[PDB]
Order: sequence, then C-alpha cells, then structure tokens
Amino acid sequence: KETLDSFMQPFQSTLWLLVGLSVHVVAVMLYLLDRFSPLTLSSAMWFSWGVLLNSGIGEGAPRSFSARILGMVWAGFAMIIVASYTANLAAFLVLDRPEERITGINDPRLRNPSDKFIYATVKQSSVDIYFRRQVELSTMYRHMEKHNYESAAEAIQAVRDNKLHAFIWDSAVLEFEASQKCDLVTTGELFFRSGFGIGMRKDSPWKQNVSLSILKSHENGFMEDLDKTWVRYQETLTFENMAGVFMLVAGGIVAGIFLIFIEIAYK
Amino acid sequence: GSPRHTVPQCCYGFCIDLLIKLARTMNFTYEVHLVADGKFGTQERVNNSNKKEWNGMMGELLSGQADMIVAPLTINNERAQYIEFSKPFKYQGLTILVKKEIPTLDSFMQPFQSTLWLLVGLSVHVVAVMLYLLDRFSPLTLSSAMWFSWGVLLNSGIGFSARILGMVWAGFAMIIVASYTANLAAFLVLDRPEERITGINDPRLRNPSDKFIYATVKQSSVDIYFRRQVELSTMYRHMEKHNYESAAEAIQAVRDNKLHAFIWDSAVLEFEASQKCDLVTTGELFFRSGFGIGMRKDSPWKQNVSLSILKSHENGFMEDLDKTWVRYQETLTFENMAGVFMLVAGGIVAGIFLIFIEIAYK
Amino acid sequence: NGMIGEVVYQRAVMAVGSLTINEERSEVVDFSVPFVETGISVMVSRSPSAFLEPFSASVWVMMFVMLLIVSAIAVFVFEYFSFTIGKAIWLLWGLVFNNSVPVQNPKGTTSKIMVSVWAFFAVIFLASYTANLAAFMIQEEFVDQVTGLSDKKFQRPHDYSPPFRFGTVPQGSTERNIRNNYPYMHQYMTRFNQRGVEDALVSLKTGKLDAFIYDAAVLNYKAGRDEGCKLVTIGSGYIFATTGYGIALQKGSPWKRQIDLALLQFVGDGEMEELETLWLTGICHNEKSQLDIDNMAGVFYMLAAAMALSLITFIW
Amino acid sequence: NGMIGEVVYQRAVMAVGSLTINEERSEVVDFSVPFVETGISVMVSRSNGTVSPSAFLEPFSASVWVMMFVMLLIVSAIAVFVFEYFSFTIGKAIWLLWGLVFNNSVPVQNPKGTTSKIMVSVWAFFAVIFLASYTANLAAFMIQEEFVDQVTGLSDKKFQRPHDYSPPFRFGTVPNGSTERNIRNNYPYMHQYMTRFNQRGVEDALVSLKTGKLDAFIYDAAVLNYKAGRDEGCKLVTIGSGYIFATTGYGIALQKGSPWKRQIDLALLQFVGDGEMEELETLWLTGICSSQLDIDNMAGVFYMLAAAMALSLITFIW
Ligand SMILES: *[C@@H]1O[C@H](CO)[C@@H](O[C@@H]2O[C@H](CO)[C@@H](O)[C@H](O)[C@H]2NC(C)=O)[C@H](O)[C@H]1NC(C)=O
Ligand SMILES: *[C@@H]1O[C@H](CO)[C@@H](O)[C@H](O)[C@H]1NC(C)=O
Ligand SMILES: *[C@@H]1O[C@H](CO)[C@@H](O)[C@H](O)[C@H]1NC(C)=O
Ligand SMILES: *[C@@H]1O[C@H](CO)[C@@H](O)[C@H](O)[C@H]1NC(C)=O
Ligand SMILES: *[C@@H]1O[C@H](CO)[C@@H](O)[C@H](O)[C@H]1NC(C)=O
Repeated sequence: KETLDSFMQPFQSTLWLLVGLSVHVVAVMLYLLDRFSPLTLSSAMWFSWGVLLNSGIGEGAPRSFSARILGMVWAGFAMIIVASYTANLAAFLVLDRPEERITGINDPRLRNPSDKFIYATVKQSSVDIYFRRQVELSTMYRHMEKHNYESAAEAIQAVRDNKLHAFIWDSAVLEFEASQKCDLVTTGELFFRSGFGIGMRKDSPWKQNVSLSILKSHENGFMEDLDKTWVRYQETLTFENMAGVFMLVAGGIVAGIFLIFIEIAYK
Repeated sequence: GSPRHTVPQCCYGFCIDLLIKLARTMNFTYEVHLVADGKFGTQERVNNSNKKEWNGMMGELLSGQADMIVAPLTINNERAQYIEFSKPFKYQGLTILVKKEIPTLDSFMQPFQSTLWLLVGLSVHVVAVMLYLLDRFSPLTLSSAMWFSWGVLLNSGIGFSARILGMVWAGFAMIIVASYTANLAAFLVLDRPEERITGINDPRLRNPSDKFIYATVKQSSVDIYFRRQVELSTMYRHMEKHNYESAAEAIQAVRDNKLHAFIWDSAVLEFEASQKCDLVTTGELFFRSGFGIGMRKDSPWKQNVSLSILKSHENGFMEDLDKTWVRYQETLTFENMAGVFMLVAGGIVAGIFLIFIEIAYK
Repeated sequence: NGMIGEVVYQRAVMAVGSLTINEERSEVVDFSVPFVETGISVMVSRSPSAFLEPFSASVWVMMFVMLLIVSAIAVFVFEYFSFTIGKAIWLLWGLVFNNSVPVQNPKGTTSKIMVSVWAFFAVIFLASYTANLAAFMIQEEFVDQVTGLSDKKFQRPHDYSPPFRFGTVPQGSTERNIRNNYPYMHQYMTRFNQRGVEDALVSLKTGKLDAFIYDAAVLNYKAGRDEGCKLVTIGSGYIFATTGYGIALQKGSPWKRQIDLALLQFVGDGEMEELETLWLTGICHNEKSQLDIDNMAGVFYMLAAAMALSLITFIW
Repeated sequence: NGMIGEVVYQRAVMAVGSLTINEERSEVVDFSVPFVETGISVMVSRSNGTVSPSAFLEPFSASVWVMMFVMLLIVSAIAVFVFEYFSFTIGKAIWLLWGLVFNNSVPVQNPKGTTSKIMVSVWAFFAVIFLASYTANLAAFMIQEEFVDQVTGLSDKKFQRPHDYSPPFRFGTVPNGSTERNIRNNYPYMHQYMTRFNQRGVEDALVSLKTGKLDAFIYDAAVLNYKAGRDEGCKLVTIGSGYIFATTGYGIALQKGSPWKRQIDLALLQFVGDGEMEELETLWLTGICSSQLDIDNMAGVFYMLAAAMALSLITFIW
C-alpha cells in the first residue's frame, strides 16, 4: 500500500494569475481614483500588495476619501480567500485516504482475479493443499499454481520489486519483516488461527518427555524470553512539500536582487 | 378496545387508488370492507383436537367471506403452499426504528475551561510585571507597558531584549490560540453515531438486557419468518411479552420512549422518519421481500389481474404514486453565535460601566 | 430469438438463466416467482454555490447591529474629549478581519479596550468559521447532473453546450421498454448505438461515453468491482421501472408450483442472503478537487456590484 | 476437586468443556490437541484519556533551523546594503522579520530602497503558507486517536509495588484457580499482594471494576474479549493481544488409555481444517472496533516558560 501540496506549480493557471491580474487592475483603478482626487504610483502598489500581503507592513494611508470602500472590500475579499484556501487545503490533506487493502480472503476482486492482483504461495506448501481441499478455493488455487515460488525470500523480493501484489503468509513473521523492512505492510484481517509445533516421529516414549518439556517451556516465561529474542524486538513534512517552495523563493530572491540592480542603475 | 362493533367510514391511500385503477382496467365492481381483527393471521392452534388453523385475513378469505385481499402482504412460502398468490408488485425489505439525534454550547469561554485561560492571563500579567521591572532595572510608562502587553497579546492595538522576549511570548500565545482553533475544529468534526448496534447478528442483541426493549406486531408474517429461524428463541421470548396489535401501538410506544427497536418494512418508517427526525431507520437491507395481492386459487380473475398489474408496471403509475407521499418529504453559523453574542454584549455593557467609573475618576 | 426462440418453439424446456420480465414474454411463457430485486438504473462517472447568503443569513444582521453599536461607542469616545468621526467604519471593519489595516495609533483607552474585546471576538469567530468550513467539507454530498428520467436534458441536448451520450445493447428488452415509454428517446438513442456491455465499460473508462442504462443490481455489482470507485449510479433505483427476475417455464408446465415453493424456501432462510453475500461485491459504499467555481464567481458578481456602488459614490 | 476429581477417579470420561492446561494435569491424564488461542490478560479501569498533544517535529525536525538563521542573516545583510544606499535597524530587521511571522510586529521606519519591502512580502507569503501548514498539521493530528495505558506489560513497576507510584491500587484473581497456581509458580510477591485483595465471582468482579470496588483483575484473554464484545458502553479494551502473556490453548483431557483420542484429534483437525471453526468463532466471538485536552501542551508551556526565564537570566546578568 505504497508531495508538492499543489499550491501554484502543480495547479493550473487559475488562482495565481487570477489574483495577480486582479490586484493589478485594483491597483491601477485605485491609482486612477487617486488621479481624480476629491512615487505615488509606487505607494499605491505598496498599499495594494500590503493589503494582499495580510501579514503586517509599515505603511500609511493614502488619499482614499472614496478609495477606502474598494480597499476594505478587497481586504475582506483577500482574507476570506486565504481563509477558505487554508481550510480546504487542510481538509484536503486530512481526507486524502483511498482504499489500499484487500480485507482478507473474502474479496470478490480476488475471487475473480486479473493481471494486477498477483497473489501466490510457496511451491509445495501445505497451505496449497489446505486450499485445494476446501470447497470454494478453486479459482485462487488456479491463480496461485501458475507462479509458485521456491523460497519465501523469492516472494519477499518479488513483492518488493512489484512482481507480486499479495502473499499468504504467517502473521507474526510478516510483522517481524514489517519491523525489519517498513515498506512491506500487510492487511488487517486474520484467518487460519492455528498452532505450530515440531515435526516428530510416531509414538515414542522420549516424544512424551519432549512434549512435556515443551509444556514446561509453556508454563514459565521462556516463551516470553523467546519473544524477547525475536518477536518483541521491533524496529506537512516540508522536505518535499516546502523544499521546492524555498528553491523557487531563493530564485525569486536572486531575480529580485537583479531587478534592484536594474532599479539602482535606473535611479 | 371493542368487543364487536361495525361502522362505515372512508378508506383511501395507496391500494384503494390501485383498486380504482384496476376497476378502470378490468371490468368489475367492488365490495370494500376491513379485516375483523388487527392481525395478519398466523397458523395458531384451535382450542381442541391438536390442530393448527389460520385466521385473520386467511380466515376471512377461505370462508368465502372475502374475494381479494388487496394488501401488500409479506408473501412467504407457507401461505403460498395453500392458495395462489399474485405477482409481487413491491420490492421492500426490513429495517429497525430507533430514537437517535439527541444533541450547542460549543465551549467558547463559559462552557470552555477558564482555569487555563486564567493561567494564561496571570502568566502574561507576570510577564508584563517582569518586563516593567526590567524597564526599572534598565541597562504612564507602567500603563503603556500593560497596554502594549495586552495589545500584542491580542494582536491588535499595537503602538531591547525585553521586547524580544515579549515577542517570543506573543508567538507562543499565537501557538496557544492556534491550538485553541484546532480544539474548536475538533469539537465539530463528528457527532456520536450508532448508540445502538444495528447488526442483527450482534451477540449483544442475541443476549439482551432489561434496557433492550424491542417488540413486534402480534401474529404477523415477520413472526412466522422468525419462527422458521432455528436460533431466534430469545428474541421470540422477548417480543412475545410485548406483542402489539397495530403498528400504531408501536409508533406510540417508541413515540413515548418505551421502545428501542422494531422490525418493520422500509418505506413506511422512511415516511415516519420524514414525519419525525428522531425516529431513525437503519441501513441494513435484510430480507428483501416481495409484496403482492392476496389471492384465491385458480381463478378467471387471477391471470387477467396479474397481467393488469404487469401492464401497470411499465408506466409511471407506482412512480407518481411514490411522488404523492413516498417521495414527498416533510454545525451551521446559527449554533455557535447566540451565547457568544449575549456574553459579548454583556461584557460590552459591563465595560462601558467601568469606563463610566474611570471617567468619573479621570 | 434466443431463449424465447428456444422455449416457445419447444427446443428448450425453461430458462433457468436470468431473464427480464415484461408483457409479451409473460404472454408466451410463464415466469416463476421473483427471486431478486433487479430493476433498471443509470451509471455515470465521477464528478457549493455561495457562502454568504445561505450561511451568513441571520448572524450577518447581529454582526452589523454590534458593528453600529461599537461605531457609536467610538464616535462618543472621540467626541467626548484625529479623524475618526465618520472614518470609524473603515477602521472598525478592518479590525473585524484584522487585515493589519493602517489606521491610527490608538490613544483612547476605551477605544483600545473595545478593540481588544472585538479582536478577541474576531479571533474566536475566525476559529468558529474555520471549524464551520471543516464541518462543511466533512458533510460532503455528491450531486448529479441528471436526477430525473423526465429531464430537460432528456428532451434536447441543446439544453447545454456539451451534448452528453448514453446507450444500451442492441435488440435488448431495455430498448423495448424505452420504446414502450418514449419513441423520441429511442430516436435520440439511435444516434447513440453501441454493441457490447464491456465495450460500453471501456467507453466509460476511457471517456468515450457519458452515461449508460442497464439493470440495477448488475450495475451495482459492476460498481462494487469498479477500479477505484470511478463509476457511481444515479441513486439506487428511484425513478426506474423496478422489475424483477424469474424462471420462465412453459404455459402448462407441472413443475411451476414446486419450483415456486422451492424458491420461496430458498429466499426466506438466509440461503439467498448467503448467496448474495458471496456473489455481490460492495466495497464502493456511499458518502466517501481544490478549485471551487461558483463561490468566487458569486463574490465576483458582488464585486461588480461594488464597482457600481463605487461609480455611484464617485459621480456624487 | 471438580472435573479432575470426576475424571481421574473414573466417575467421568473426559471434560468436553473448557479446561486449563498445566504440567500436573498432563501427568495425571492426557489432553487432546488445542483448537483455540486463549491466553491470559489483565483488565484495568482505563478511564478517559487524551490523544497526547505533546509537541510537533514534522515540519522542521531540528534541521530547517539553520535555514531560518541563514535567511534572517541574508535579510539583515541586504537591509544593511539598503542602509548603505540610504538608522538603527541593523540587527532589528531580524526582530521585525520574526515578529512578522506572527503578524503583530511593531513597524520600524522602512526605507525607500524597497528591497526590504520585497523580501518582507516574500517572507510574509511564506509565513502565510507556514501558518496554513501548521493549522493543517493541527487538523491532521485529530485523525488518529489513542489514549495511553497505565500498564506497559507483565514486567510493570506497578505490578511490583504500587507504593513506588503516588496512587496505590488493587488487583484480584479468581479464587482457587490455575491462574493462581501460575502466579505462585512465577511471582510469589504477586500472590502475597493478591491474597488480601480476593473476590468471589467473575461477573461480580466485573461489577466491582465498573462500580469502583476493584481496580485490576487477571483472567483469560479471549473470554474477556467476549466480555468486551458484550460490554455495555464498551469502555474496556484490554492491553495487547496476549503478547506479554501466557498464550496457551484449550483442550480435552482424556483418560490415560482411551482409544478415542486419535479419532477426537482427527475430528478437531477436520473442524479446524475446513473453516467451520472460523464459523463458530464468528458466531460466538463478535465485537466492535474536551475543553481541556491540552494536558501535554501545558508541559510545552512549562518548558517554554522555563526557557524564557533562563534566557531572561542570561540577558539580565550581562
Ligand atoms: C520421562 O521423564 C520422566 C521424568 O524424568 C520419567 O518419569 C518418572 O521419572 C522418575 C525419575 O526417573 C521416576 O521415579 C518415575 O517412576 C517415572 N514415572 C514414570 C512416568 O514412569 C520417565 O522415566 C521418562 N521417560 C522416558 C524414558 O523418556
Ligand atoms: C370492458 O373492458 C374493455 C377493455 O377494452 C372495454 O370494452 C370497456 O372498457 C369495458 N366494457 C364494458 C363492459 O363496460
Ligand atoms: C382455547 O380456549 C382456552 C380458554 O381458556 C385457552 O386457555 C386455550 O389456550 C385456547 N386454545 C387455543 C390455543 O385455541
Ligand atoms: C383475460 O380475460 C379473457 C376473458 O376472460 C381471457 O380469455 C384471457 O385469457 C385473459 N388474458 C388475456 C391473455 O387476455
Ligand atoms: C477456596 O478453597 C478453600 C479451601 O479451604 C475453601 O475453603 C474456599 O471456600 C474456596 N473458595 C472459593 C470460593 O473458591
């Protein structure tokens, strides 16, 4: 089941060009209202981009005897835009969770699989015979028999290299491998809750004391000690989101310093 | 209610106009009367002879005292083993009626905990006193320092390391109010849904308590469908203590908060949910049943009537009959404003009174 | 043709496979009891108006009432004891938002107290409005373009500048049902003819088809197995025929009563429900962009009205 | 006593009901194969908790701080360059620029060189999107929910002695049970502190846990999972799933010398080996799943107040 926040560069030319041309037209018509008075152009541009700035700037108030109404409308306009933008970007990055799992054997997409849901088992596995006995596992048996693998490490490398897409395996081993390799994430449901013992001979008197020694390991905390050996020991980021943001900010800073060189050469 | 009494009254609704449409289609007259009891009629034992008999609508039909049961009857297997049934016109399932949607104060200042708010106020007070002491130990000045502290605290009305630490505290307070904004956002993310588990296979429903009061209609086909089911002895013994004659009895019982669950048809309780919003249905569509017309045996008015219903299926007859009353139905800015407006108005009145006091002194 | 050409011509006994039920098919053979709720439905693909008039309906009034009260307070404070007589409106409504509006250095103590109280009120109102927009995004409805069989779009595709498209399989019973409802709908569907079911599925996935008409539960199954829940029906069979499926036996077949009782046994015990659980995928449930269009356009219309008001105040 | 006294003294054949497994029962009779994974578990009070709003390390993670310092130094250096083109905002430009992060800085007299205004506009748009991302992280923090548990596991310090912590508590078991035998074979001090805190009935112990007559209890795992699957209110979810517990099974104790044993084992492995045991577990085990939530934000208030007092001491001594 495995970036740039879509601010201006992944999003198309609606919001940035719209706000830029809008504040341009607003600044031009308010400076033309300043012409019809009932570095003044630079002061009007500073006032317009300070209202669009909405974070604090050491500016005054120009001759706005009738421009103040359009200025306050544009100010409330800009703040309700940036408030709605903050709200829906946050709510966009909250509910951005699609369906990226199988939910167990009861999946009709796996009852009738295709070339995408690649699931298989180990070659000559007891789970294969366990599914071959049962009454409805015929299509999954025909799907798994095509790509049986020798070792489980082959299955791990195949599902790591996107050759597989699902694999039936014991749960705690997959939890240990998820602790080791964090890219391998299983599903949530659990099935075939079974017991695993030791492959033994027929009825032997030493076999009885072997089973009693296993029970002696059960009654004390030595099973928990074996869990301490293997089972218990497990193992808005703005580094892809706001990193290229700072790259374009630094490029804009270099270009703005170049424009300041142009302005000082002009004046 | 009554031992035996009969009055002529007015009947209308769905199946009445359906019979009018049939009389427009097929040439026949009517004799419209009501069922004697308030039961569908189950296969109950008669008082002797160890024999079970049907009654109710079947008891009125099989006696020759009825010709056609024009009613959306739950067509089961058992009643079709005896007499012939028509084609089911209605496809309708089962649902559970509960009493949900019980909510406001929104935790702004007075429903919000003012202990940490007074802690923030005393903290910025101690910070302002300490910065005035650093002004005294320099390497309306007190009033200017207090006004600057309480103005930068609220980010409005704002006119060397002391101001640096004060602006550290100001950004810290903006972190505080951003956490407050997130807390008020988390206040209105979700409600409390599913106070009763709607799962029919819930072991909490299989072993109920004294609070779980669920009932059914006395002697219905739903009771027969439960009687077939081989593991429904517990709910049968529960609902037999609360056998209800009419469905309006269950409507009045859950209306007075005496019931908690009721197995019933879907669209009826959907229309009752349109009536009252606290009467809430469920979404589990189980036992998708077919409702037709109660009919006799092999009859010349059987196949013609079935073909008439089939001819009625193609047009929008059931469509605009659903448009009559079935389709016909009958957080925001307003919740989080009222007590806020009243508290801010009272604070403004008290502040103006304190300004009268201060101008009377100054 | 087909199963009707096999059973009625007595080369087949009955149609145990699925079959639609209508007038003349019931005239030629006898169907069984309905065992599944399969009407008809329309499949379409994936994909607010304003935020001031419905939402800020009556809060707007009390905000203006308290704004006039606080403005009268500021006028009385300035007139008790340098330009805040009529210019308190711009200052006060800039401090409504706290847009860092450059107005004046506040020397009035009562003015600073009222500005502090109103700024705290503005912060908590901004928090409440962000929570309102969050709950508005949580309450996420998905409206459709067509919510009616008697649509004005279903009368002429010149109703809107892109004409949409929808068809069925040829020589089908659904075509006969449409021709028994509207011949003009068949005339518009004549230009929208296509052959295959999965061919229409490929046309819906690639975008070579707008809408599609088929049965209800089969399209529900197709939407359950839909890759990414890209295809959602219009409703759940509201403005449709609401028919069913049966087993068409011959007129006079003695097996009809036993098969009907067997189907009534198979439905009313959870066996049919077990088969529906086994054979219907339902992962795509209900109630599950970054650029709205109508809201800022309506604010643009109010902005054009503000241009008109600015012109009125400029000429006089 | 009980079923062991019935079977071993040949008044009963076998116990079909659920039976615990230990060494002495395997010595006196013979168990069957296990079929269900039922260990032990501990039920606690587990009152109302929060989602622990401790801090945030997602945007910066103690690596973007150098970028903040470098960008402040560049802003101050170009402010010095504009001052060279143009009287006290050499280092104070950094103060104004970080005051405009939280949009309430005192406006120092800005030069007409306009370069400072451009970089203030760029940093101000960056502060707008930074506060937007901060509120977005605060909104995304609401998605998960988890309240911490008072017991880490079987090696708890609270399991050692509740005098080590400031509230003392209590814990009981079933009387005369094999769980008590497992305690006395593993932890004698647990039996010592459990003997004075005994109880009578399992549902009675549940009522004692609800009404407040008991704090903790030790029982089997899946039976308490079933009790949570019938719990009124569902306020009790046990810690873990048998990971720090015994994790034993349930079997059928047959008499030593019964020919039924292999047939019963084949029947149990047939009942498991077809999904019918899964059907029985589905039928008999089925369950579901504030104004002062800032109990860890106030720890951040404590640390920031201590850092503010320390920096005030540093700026005051010199
Ligand atoms: C299995 O181990 C047990 C324990 O050592 C043995 O059983 C008992 O052993 C003790 C000590 O040798 C004797 O006093 C008892 O008489 C034994 N009882 C039984 C069950 O006979 C047992 O001998 C061992 N069996 C083997 C050889 O594996
Ligand atoms: C009987 O029905 C037929 C339907 O075509 C038609 O002749 C007329 O409606 C009816 N005639 C009588 C007997 O009124
Ligand atoms: C018949 O009547 C008697 C009157 O007491 C009643 O007890 C009995 O249950 C009735 N039998 C049935 C079930 O018809
Ligand atoms: C309807 O009624 C007529 C006259 O009773 C009968 O002959 C016919 O079979 C029925 N149905 C049809 C096919 O019209
Ligand atoms: C536990 O065992 C003792 C043995 O004397 C007995 O007296 C007591 O009643 C038992 N308690 C219970 C309730 O198990």
